[PDB]
Amino acid sequence: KVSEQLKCCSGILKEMFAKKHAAYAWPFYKPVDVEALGLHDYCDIIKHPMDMSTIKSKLEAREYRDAQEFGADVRLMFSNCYKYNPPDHEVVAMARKLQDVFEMRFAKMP
Ligand SMILES: COC(=O)C[C@@H]1N=C(c2ccc(Cl)cc2)c2c(sc(C)c2C)-n2c(C)nnc21
Ligand SMILES: COC(=O)C[C@@H]1N=C(c2ccc(Cl)cc2)c2c(sc(C)c2C)-n2c(C)nnc21
Repeated sequence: KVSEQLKCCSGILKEMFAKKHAAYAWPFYKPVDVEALGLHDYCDIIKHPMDMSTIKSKLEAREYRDAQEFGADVRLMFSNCYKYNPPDHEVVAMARKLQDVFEMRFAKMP
């Protein structure tokens, strides 16, 4: 039950990494590099950074006890982007497009 849930979660994350979504998913592939992006206050505003590669590692290390915990990290990733950035910036529009994909697949899980 939990194992099939987490298998479905791996499938959702794999789709989020797929080329068909790459035009808007790519900023979320890896942890935010605050030095390269010059975001001097990012760590003060965002207490719990999250990204898709971290979620992938946590799935492989069986860190999620159920699909709810997986979904919470995905939504944390998007919420961090909404919290840090102006609402009409491009990276927020990209986050919203990727979140459309996530929310649809996540809702249709068994
Ligand atoms: C200069 O960076 C910023 O102003 C914020 C940064 N913007 C961006 C960003 C992403 C795409 C565009 Cl077109 C413009 C800015 C960003 C990431 S991660 C990453 C590799 C990038 C390039 N990001 C996330 C996730 N949340 N905020 C950002
Ligand atoms: C001149 O800068 C602005 O108008 C706003 C600034 N835009 C941006 C910004 C980021 C990405 C793009 Cl494509 C356009 C503007 C910005 C940051 S931090 C940072 C290093 C940059 C380049 N930012 C954040 C976070 N919130 N607002 C901004």
